[PDB]
Amino acid sequence: MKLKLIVNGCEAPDDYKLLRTTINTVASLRKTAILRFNSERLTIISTPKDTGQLWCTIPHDVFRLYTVISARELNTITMECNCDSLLSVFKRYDRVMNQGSSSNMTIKLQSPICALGITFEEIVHNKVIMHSFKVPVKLLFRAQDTRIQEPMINYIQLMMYKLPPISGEFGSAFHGFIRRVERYSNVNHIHLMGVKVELKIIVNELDWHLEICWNGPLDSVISTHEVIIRCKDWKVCSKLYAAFEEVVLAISHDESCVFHCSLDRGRERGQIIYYIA
Amino acid sequence: QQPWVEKYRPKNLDEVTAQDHAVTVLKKTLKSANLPHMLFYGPPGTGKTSTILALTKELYGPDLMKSRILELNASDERGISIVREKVKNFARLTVSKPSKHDLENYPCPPYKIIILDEADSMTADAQSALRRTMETYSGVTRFCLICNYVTRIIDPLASRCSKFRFKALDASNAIDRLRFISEQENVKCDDGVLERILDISAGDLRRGITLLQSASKGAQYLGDGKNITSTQVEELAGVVPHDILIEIVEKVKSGDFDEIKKYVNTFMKSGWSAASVVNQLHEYYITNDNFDTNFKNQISWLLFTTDSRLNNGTNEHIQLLNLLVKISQL
Amino acid sequence: LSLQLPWVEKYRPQVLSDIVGNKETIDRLQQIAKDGNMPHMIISGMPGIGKTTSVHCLAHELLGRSYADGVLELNASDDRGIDVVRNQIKHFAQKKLHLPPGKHKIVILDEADSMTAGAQQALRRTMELYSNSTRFAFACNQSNKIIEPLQSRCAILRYSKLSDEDVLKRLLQIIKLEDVKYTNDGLEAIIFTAEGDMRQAINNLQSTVAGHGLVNADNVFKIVDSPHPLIVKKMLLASNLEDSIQILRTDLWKKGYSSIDIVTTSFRVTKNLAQVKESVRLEMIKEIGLTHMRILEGVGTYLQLASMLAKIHKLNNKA
Amino acid sequence: NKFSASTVHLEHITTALSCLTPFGSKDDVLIFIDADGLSFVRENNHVIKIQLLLSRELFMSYSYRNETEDHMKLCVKINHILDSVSVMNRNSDDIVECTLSYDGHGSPFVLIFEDSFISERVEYSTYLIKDFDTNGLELDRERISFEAIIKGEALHSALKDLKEIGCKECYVYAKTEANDENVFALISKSQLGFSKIKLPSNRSILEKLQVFDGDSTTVIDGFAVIGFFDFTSFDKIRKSTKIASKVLFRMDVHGVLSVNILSQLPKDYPGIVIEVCMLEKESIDEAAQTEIELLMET
Amino acid sequence: SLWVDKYRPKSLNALSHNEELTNFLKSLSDQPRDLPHLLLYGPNGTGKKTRCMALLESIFGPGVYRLKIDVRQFVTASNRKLELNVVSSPYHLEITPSDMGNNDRIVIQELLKEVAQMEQVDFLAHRYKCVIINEANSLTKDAQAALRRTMEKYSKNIRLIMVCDSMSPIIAPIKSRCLLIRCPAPSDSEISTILSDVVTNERIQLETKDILKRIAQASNGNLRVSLLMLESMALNNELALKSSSPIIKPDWIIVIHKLTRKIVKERSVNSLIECRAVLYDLLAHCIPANIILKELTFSLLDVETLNTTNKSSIIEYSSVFDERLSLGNKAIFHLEGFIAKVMCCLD
Amino acid sequence: SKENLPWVEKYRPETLDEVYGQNEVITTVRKFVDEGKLPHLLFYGPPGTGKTSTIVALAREIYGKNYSNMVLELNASDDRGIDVVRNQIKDFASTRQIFSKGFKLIILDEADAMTNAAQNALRRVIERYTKNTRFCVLANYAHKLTPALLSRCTRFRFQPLPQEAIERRIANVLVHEKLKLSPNAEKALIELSNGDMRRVLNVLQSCKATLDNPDEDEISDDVIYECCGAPRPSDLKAVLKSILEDDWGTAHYTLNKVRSAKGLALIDLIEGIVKILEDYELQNEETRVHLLTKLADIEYSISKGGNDQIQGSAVIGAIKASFENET
Ligand SMILES: Nc1ncnc2c1ncn2[C@@H]1O[C@H](COP(=O)(O)OP(=O)(O)OP(O)(O)=S)[C@@H](O)[C@H]1O
Ligand SMILES: Nc1ncnc2c1ncn2[C@@H]1O[C@H](COP(=O)(O)OP(=O)(O)OP(O)(O)=S)[C@@H](O)[C@H]1O
Ligand SMILES: Nc1ncnc2c1ncn2[C@@H]1O[C@H](COP(=O)(O)OP(=O)(O)OP(O)(O)=S)[C@@H](O)[C@H]1O
Ligand SMILES: Nc1ncnc2c1ncn2[C@@H]1O[C@H](COP(=O)(O)OP(=O)(O)O)[C@@H](O)[C@H]1O
Ligand SMILES: [Mg+2]
Ligand SMILES: [Mg+2]
Ligand SMILES: [Mg+2]
Repeated sequence: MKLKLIVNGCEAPDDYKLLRTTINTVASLRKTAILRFNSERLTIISTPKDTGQLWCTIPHDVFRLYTVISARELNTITMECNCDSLLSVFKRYDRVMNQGSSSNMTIKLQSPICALGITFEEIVHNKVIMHSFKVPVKLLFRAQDTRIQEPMINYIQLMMYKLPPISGEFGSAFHGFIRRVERYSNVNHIHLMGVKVELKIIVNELDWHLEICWNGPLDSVISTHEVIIRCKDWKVCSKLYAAFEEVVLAISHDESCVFHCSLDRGRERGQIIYYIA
Repeated sequence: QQPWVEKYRPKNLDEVTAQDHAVTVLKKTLKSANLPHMLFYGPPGTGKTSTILALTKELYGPDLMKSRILELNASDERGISIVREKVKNFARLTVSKPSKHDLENYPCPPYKIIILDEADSMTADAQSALRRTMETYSGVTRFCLICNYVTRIIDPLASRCSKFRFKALDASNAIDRLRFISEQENVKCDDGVLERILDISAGDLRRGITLLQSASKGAQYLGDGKNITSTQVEELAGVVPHDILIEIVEKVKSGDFDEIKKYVNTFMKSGWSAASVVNQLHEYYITNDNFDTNFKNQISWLLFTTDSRLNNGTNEHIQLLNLLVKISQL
Repeated sequence: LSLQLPWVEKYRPQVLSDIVGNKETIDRLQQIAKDGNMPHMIISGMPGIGKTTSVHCLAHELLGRSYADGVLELNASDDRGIDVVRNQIKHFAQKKLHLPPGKHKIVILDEADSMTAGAQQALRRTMELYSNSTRFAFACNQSNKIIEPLQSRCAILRYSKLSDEDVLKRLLQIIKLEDVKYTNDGLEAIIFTAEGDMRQAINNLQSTVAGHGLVNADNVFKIVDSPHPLIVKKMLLASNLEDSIQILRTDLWKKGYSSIDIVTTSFRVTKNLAQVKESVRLEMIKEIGLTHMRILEGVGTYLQLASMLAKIHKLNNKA
Repeated sequence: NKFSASTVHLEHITTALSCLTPFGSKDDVLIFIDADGLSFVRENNHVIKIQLLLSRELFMSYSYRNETEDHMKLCVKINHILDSVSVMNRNSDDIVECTLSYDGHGSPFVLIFEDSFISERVEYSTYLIKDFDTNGLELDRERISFEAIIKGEALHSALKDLKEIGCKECYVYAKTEANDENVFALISKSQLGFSKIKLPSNRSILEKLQVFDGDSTTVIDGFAVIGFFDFTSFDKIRKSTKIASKVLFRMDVHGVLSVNILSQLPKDYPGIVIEVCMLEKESIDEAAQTEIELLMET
Repeated sequence: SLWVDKYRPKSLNALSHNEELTNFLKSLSDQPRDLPHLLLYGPNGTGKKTRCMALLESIFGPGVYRLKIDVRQFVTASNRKLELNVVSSPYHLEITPSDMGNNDRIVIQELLKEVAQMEQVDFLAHRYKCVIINEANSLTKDAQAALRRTMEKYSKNIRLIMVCDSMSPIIAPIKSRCLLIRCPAPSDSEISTILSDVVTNERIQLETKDILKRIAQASNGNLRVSLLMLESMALNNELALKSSSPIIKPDWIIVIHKLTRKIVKERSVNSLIECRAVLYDLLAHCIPANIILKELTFSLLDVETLNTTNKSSIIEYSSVFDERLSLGNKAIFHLEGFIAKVMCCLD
Repeated sequence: SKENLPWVEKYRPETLDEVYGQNEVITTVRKFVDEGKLPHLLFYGPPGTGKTSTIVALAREIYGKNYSNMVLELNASDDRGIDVVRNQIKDFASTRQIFSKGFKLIILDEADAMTNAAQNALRRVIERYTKNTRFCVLANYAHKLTPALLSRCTRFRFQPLPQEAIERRIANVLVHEKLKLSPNAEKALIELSNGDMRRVLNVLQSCKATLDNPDEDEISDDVIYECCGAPRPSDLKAVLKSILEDDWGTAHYTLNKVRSAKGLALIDLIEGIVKILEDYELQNEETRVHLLTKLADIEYSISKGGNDQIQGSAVIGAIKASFENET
C-alpha cells in the first residue's frame, strides 16, 4: 500500500503539461476522479456511472520516481480524490515555477480513507518556504476496481479522421472550426457528419439550423457517419485538442463518438481517450 | 418481419375500412385546400391514428412531411407553457416552400398540420390556450385532435373542431380487412372464424389482428396443417368456456352463499378476467327466454353497476362475488 | 368618438355629502374630516357600496391643498411587495411635511386584501414607529385577509349593502343631471337588478338609456336580465319536478348560462337557503357536489342538471 | 437568391444589433429589405418603437433581385442574430466575411460567415407577420412642439445618472428665452425625490433648441414644453446614445417623442439612422406640471 | 438460500405447471421476429415472472438471468431529484415505475423514450430489447397514456412484456395493443409435486406426504407462499415435517383474523376505535388497503355464526367501499366506514 | 386566399351588420358608438354565439384603420399573469392615445382563464384610466371572474343563436357556395346545432364534401345524418317503441340492429330518447325521476368507457323499470 512519486515539471515539460491536460479535464468534467496506480502506468478516470467518460494513460517514466507496492495484482491501488484540492495544489506549483524555481514534488501516501502528502518547495527573491498539503482520498476496493473498465470502440467499416496538428497552418483554422459552435448560447445538441473528406457541424432545431463546414484539407488514414452529441462534451473536446498536437477523431453511425488524443513521447506514449455516448 | 398490426397499418386513405363518412371528406379535401380543424374520436383501435398519418402523407409527401407536420402525443410534455410557446411558435411559422417534385406530385396545401394525439389526457388549462391559436393562424396552420373520450375535450375546443366519429369495427364492416390479411398470410381458418375474432374483440381491429396472429403462430408451431377452429380463438382470447360459465349459472340458481363463495374462490384461481365473465353472463341472461321482464330489468342494472365498478380498477373477486350473490337473490 | 366619461366616473362623488348609504358611517367620516384626528381604519364590505370614494373624499377634505404631497395611494396595480413597504412607504412616513394641527398624512392602501404576508408584517413596524405623522387607511372586501396584528392597531369600519332608497336617491340625482326620461317601474327594475350595487345600477341605467331611451320595465328587462341567483333559488325551491325543470331549461339553459355556473350558484343558494331542514340542506349540498364533480370531469349536460334536480326533489319529498 | 448582401465590417452590424437588445432580447424583430438597405423595426407594447437603417453602401455587395416587390418584410427571433454576429472579427489577417441572404417567402434568412477556411451557415425560419402598423408610432412633420439637438456623450451621461438614481418616472423641459438662452433638463421622480439634470446652453452640447407653437414654424419665447415619459421606455435609448455623436429630439402636441440617433468602414454610406419613437404618459395629475414649473423657476 | 429462488426454473422446458401455457410460449418463441407486446395476467405466485424469464431465455438465448442493477436519476418540475433502481441485463430491461410513486410518468417518458430511440445497432441486426414492466396495474393512468403511443410508434426496436395481476385498472388502449396471456394458478396436485421435488432435493425427511397437500391448500395457489411455508416449517421442525407440524401463516393474516373476531364479538364505538388502531398498525407496515379490505371481507365471510343476510350485506358493503377506496385519497375513512357498516349490519 | 380557409373562419362577420341572433346587444353597442361613450363591456354566452366577432367588428368600426395601434387583444394564449397586468396593460392604458382623439381599447378574451391575482390588479387599472382607455371582457364561465371585476364591467348576455338567425346565415352560406339544402335538412341542422354557428359551418362543409357533385345534388337529411353520424328521427322513435311496448328479447334485437345498420353511437341515442321522453306526459313524478337519475348515470359511465352491450341493455332496463311505476 506504500505509494510514493516524484514529479519535476521543469525537467520534462511535455509529460508535465500532459499531467496539466489530464487534471484540467477531470476538473472540468465532474467532481472527484479515479486514479489507478498500476506498477508500470497510471490512468486517471472520471466515470459518471449518456455522459462521457475519459480514459487517459500516463506511463511510469513521466515521473522521476514511481515506487508502487501493494498486495493486489500488479501493485494496483485505486484512489478516489476530490479534484478541486489537487487542482489548487497543482496551480500553486504552477505559480511556484512561474515565479522562478526548479523544485520537485514529493508525493507520498500517508495514512479506508487516506491522504497524499504533496509537499514541495518555493524560493522567493534565497528563502525557504515549504508548501505542505494533504488531500483526503478514499481507497477503492479491488472488487470495486474491477467494476470499472475502459469503454470498447470498434470500426468494422466506420471512419476515423486524422485531425491536423494545431502547430500547422490549418491547426488554428480547425480550432476555430471546433469553437465556432461554442459561441451560440442556445445550443444543446450538435449533429456531426462523416463523408469519404468533409466533416460538418449541424445543429437543426424547430426554427433555426446551423450547418458549419470545414473547407480545408483533411486526412483519414486506412458511407455516412452521423451522431448527436452534447455541447459540453464538444467544449471538452475543444480543450483536449487545444493541448494536443496528435488528435484522432472517429465517428460511429448513431452509436458513439470517440475523441482520441496522443502525445509521442519517443518510450511509451501518453494517450487520452474521451468516450462519448 | 414485424407484428401484423404494424405490417398491415393503412398507408393511404383507400385502406382505412368502414369509416366511409370521415374518409370521403378528407379525400375531397385533397382536391381543395379548405381542410377544417378535425376532432377524431371513437373507440380504441378504430383507425384514427391510421387515418391522420395517411391523410398527412397524401397531402404533403414524405419530403415535406418533416417540415409541414408537428405531432404531439401524450408521451411528451404538453403543459400550459408548452402550448403557449412551442405550439404557438409552430403555428406562427410561415409555410415552407414545396420543392418542384413536391408540387408536381403531391397537392402541397398552403398550410401545416399540428396533430395533437391523445388530447383527452390534456388539462383544461392547456386546452384553453389553443382556442385562439387555432383561430388566429387558421389560414397558415391546421389542427387535428385525436381522443377516445370526447367529453374530456372542452366545449370551446370541440366547437371549433369538425367532429368525425370513428365507428366501431364489428364483424360486418371490418370482415373484409381481416379476410384480406388472413389470405395474405396464408392463414387457414374454419367457417365461422374471422367472425368470432371480430366479436370477441368488440370494435377493435387491432385486437382482432393480434388474436389472428396469435392463433396462426400456434398453428404453424404444431405443424399438423389444420384449420383454426372457433374454440382455439376463444382459448387464446380469454373467453370463459361454456362449461365453467354454465357451472357459475347453475350455482347461482341455488342461492346458497357458501357454495357460491367457494366456487368463486376456485374460479378466481384460474386467472379469468372478471370483465369477460360479466359480459358472458350479460349475454346469457339477456338472451335467455326463461327469465321474466322484472328479472332482466334488475339484471341489467346489476351488470351495469358491476361493470362500472370494475372499470374504475377495483378488486375482481369482491365485485364478482357481490354480483353473483345479488343475482342469486333475484 | 367623444370625451364623455361613463357615468360611473362622471358621477363619482367628490364630497362626503354626496356618498349615499351607511349614514352612520359617512357621518362619522365627516366628523373625522372636520376634527382632523383620523385613526387607522379598515373599511370593508361588498363591492360597489362606496368604500373607495369615501376614503378618497375623506383624504381630500382632510388635507386640502396638501393632497398631492400628503397622500400615498398604493393599489394592487402597483408592486406592493416587501421592498416597496421597506423603502417607499418608509420614506413617505419619514417625510416631515407641515400640516394644520390635527391633520395627518394618509397612506391609502386600497385592495389591501391582495397584499402579501411579509409586506404586512413590515407594515406592522411601519405603523408602529411612524404613527404620529402618517395614518393608514386600508380598503378591502374581506377583513380576514389582513393579518390580526395589523387589524389590532386599526378601527374596523364595516360598510353594508346599500338599500333600495339610497340607490334610488342617487339614481334620481343622476337622472336629474342627465335629463333622462323614466318611469317608476323601470327604476324599480333597475334597483332590483342592481342587488345593492350602485356601480351596476349606473351601468344598467346608462345601457338602458343608450339602447332605448325611456326607462321602463320592458326596456330594462330586455337589455339587463334578472339576477340568476334569484332564478336558481326559484328552481331549487319548487314543489314538483316538472315545475323546476321548466325554470331550469327555459330560464338558464336557453338563456345562455353554463352548467358549471348553475351548479356553483346552486351551492351558494343552498348555503343561504332558509326555511329548510338541515338534513335536507346537507343532502342537497351533497347532491350538488356530486353533479359538480361530473361537470368538472367533462359531462356538463342538461341531463345531469335534470338528474340533480330529481335527486333534490327525492330528498325533499321523504328523505 | 432574391436578395444577397455581404460585408466584412461585422463590428458595425454588431453595434447596430446591440441597440435592439434593450427592447427585450427574447422576442421577434421585423426586417425590411428594399433597395436602400435593410432595417430592423422593433416595438414593445405599442408604446415605443426603434428602427435601424443599414444602407446598401454599408455592405460591399447589395443586389436585391426582387423586382416584383418594393420591400420584403420578415419576422425572426432577435436573440439568434445577436448571438451570431458577435464574431468580434478577430484574426485580422483572415477577416470573417458576412453574407446575408433571403430567397423570399417560405425561405429562411441566411447568415453565412466565411473564415477563409471556414464557411458556416445559419438559417433563420421566418414567422408570420403580426397585424401591427409601424406607421402608428410616428411623429408629425407639422405639429412639432420643440426640436432640440444634443450631443451623444452628455445625453448618455444624463441617462446613466438617471438609471443610477433609479428614476421611476422622467420629465422633459424645453423653454426658450428671448435673450438667446435655451434651457433643457431631464427632471425625474425617483427614490431620492425630485432631481434635475440641466443640459448646458453652450452650442457644444445644445446645438439648437427651438420651441414651436404646434405648427413647426413659429418661434415662441418664454413658453415651456412638458413631456411626461415613463423611464422604462426612455431608458431604451441609453445604449443607442453610447454610439452617437449628435441626437435629435422632436416632440409634438400629441405626446410622441422621436429620438433620432445620428451615428458618426465605407465612405459612401452615411451611418446607422436609429429612430426611437416614444409615447408620452397621460399625466392625469395637474399639479405635477405646476411643481415642475416651480422647480424650474427656483 | 431462499428455496423460492434456488429452484426457480430457468428454461421453458424446466417449467412444469400448465402444459397449455408452455406450448403457447414455445409457439411465441418459435419466431421471435414478430413477437407482439405481451400482457401476462393471473393470480399472484403463479410464476408469471418465471415464465417471462423463460420466454426471454428461449428468444435471446441464455444470459438473461445475469442482472446488473443501476440507479437512474430523474428530475421533476419542482426539482425534487427523484430516484429509481433499474434492474437490467443483456437483451432485456426490467422496470417497476409504480415504485417511483405518482411520478412514474417521468420514468416511462424518459427510459421508455430513450431506449426506444436507440435502435440497438451493434457491430448489423438492430433486433429489439424486451422491457418488462412489473406491476403494470399500479400505474397512475398517466403512465399508460404516455406509454401507448410510445410502444406503438417504436415497436420495431422495443417490445413490452408487462406483468400484472387483475388487469382491471389497466386502460383499454394498453390492453388493445397488447396480446393478453392468462396464467392460471396450479392445482394442489401440481403444487404437491413441486414441493415433493424440493423435499427430495433438499433431503428433508417428511412423513405423511399429505403435509405437502396441506401446504398447497393453505397457500391458495401461491407457489412462492407455499415454498416459504415449507422452508419455515422445515427449519422450525429441524428438517422433519411431522404430521402435526403447525402450518405457519403471515402475522398480518392472523391480526386480520383477530380483527374479524373482534368485529363479530364486540360491536360498539370503542370497539370501532380499537379496530381503527389495528387498521393504523396494519397501514404502518406498507400493506395495501385493497388487500386489507379483501382479507377482512373474506375472513368475515368465513364466520360460521353469520347467516346469509349478514354475509350478503358484508359483501355488498365490501364492494361499495372497495370502489370508494379505488377512487379516494385516504383509505382510513373507507376502512372505518366498512367496519362500522359491518358492525351495524351484524347487530 | 380566403377560399383556402375553413368555413368557420371564412364566414367570420367583418362588420356589425353581419352578426345575427344577438340584436339587443348589437343595437345597444351601436348606439354606444354613435353617442361616443363606450363603457367597460362584459360579453357572456355559450361558445359560438358571436362574442369575439362582435367585439372585433365593433373595434373596427370605432377605429377604422387605427385598429392595430389602438387595440390590445390579450387571450389565453398569452401569459396574462399579474406581471403582465402590471407591465403591459398598465402602460398601454397609461400612455396617451395615438392620434385618434378618443379612447384606447383593451380586449381580454378568455378572461375566465386569468388568475385571481391578475384579476384583482386589473380593477384599479380599469377604474383609474377610464377616461382614455376601455376594457372589454369576454368569457363563457362567469364563476371564474371576481365579483368586483364583474361589477366594474357592463354585462351583455349573448343568447344561444335562434333558429331564424341560423337559417339566415345558412342562406348566405348556400348563396356563396352555390349549394342547395333541403327543407327537412335545414331543420335537422338547426336542431343538432344547439345554438352554435360553428357547428353549422363545420357540418355544412362536410356535407358539401360528402356530395358527389356539389353543383347539382342537394344536401338532404340523409346526407347530414350520415356525415355527422347521428341517428335518424325515425330510428330514435323505433327503439323507444320497442323498449316501451315490446318484450326484453326483441327490444334488444331492435336496439342492436339500429346501432349496426349505420353504426350509431349509444350516447347519441340516449340523448335523443331523453329529448323525446321529455315531451311525455308521465303522471307519476317518479318515472321521470328514475329515468333521469338512471340515464344520467349511464351517460356518465359511457364517458369513461366500459362494455358497450352492458350499457345498451342498461338503457333498456332503466327505461322499462321506470314506466312500471306509471303503470
Ligand atoms: N379501418 C381500419 N382499416 C384497417 N386497419 C385498421 C382500421 N382501424 C384500425 N386498424 C388497425 O388497427 C391498428 C391500430 O390502429 P391505430 O389507428 O393506430 O389505433 P387507434 O385508432 O389510434 O386507437 P388508439 O391509438 O387506442 S386512440 C393498426 O394495425 C391498424 O391497421
Ligand atoms: N354610497 C354611494 N353613493 C354614491 N355613489 C356611490 C355609492 N356607492 C357606490 N357609488 C358609485 O360607485 C362608483 C364608485 O365605486 P367605489 O366606491 O370605487 O366602489 P367600492 O365600494 O370601493 O368597491 P370595490 O371595493 O372598489 S369593488 C361610482 O359610480 C359611485 O358613484
Ligand atoms: N351571430 C353570428 N353571425 C354569424 N356568424 C357567427 C355568429 N356567431 C358566431 N358566428 C360564427 O362562428 C365563428 C366563431 O364565433 P366567435 O365569435 O369567433 O367565437 P365566440 O362566438 O365568441 O365563442 P367563444 O366563447 O369565443 S368559444 C365566427 O367566426 C363566425 O363564423
Ligand atoms: N413450473 C414451476 N416449477 C417450479 N416452481 C415454479 C414454477 N413456476 C413458478 N414457480 C415458483 O414460483 C416462484 C416465483 O413466482 P412469481 O414469478 O413471483 O409468481 P407471479 O409472477 O405470479 O408473482 C419461484 O420461486 C418458483 O419456485
Ligand atoms: Mg392512436
Ligand atoms: Mg375601487
Ligand atoms: Mg373567442
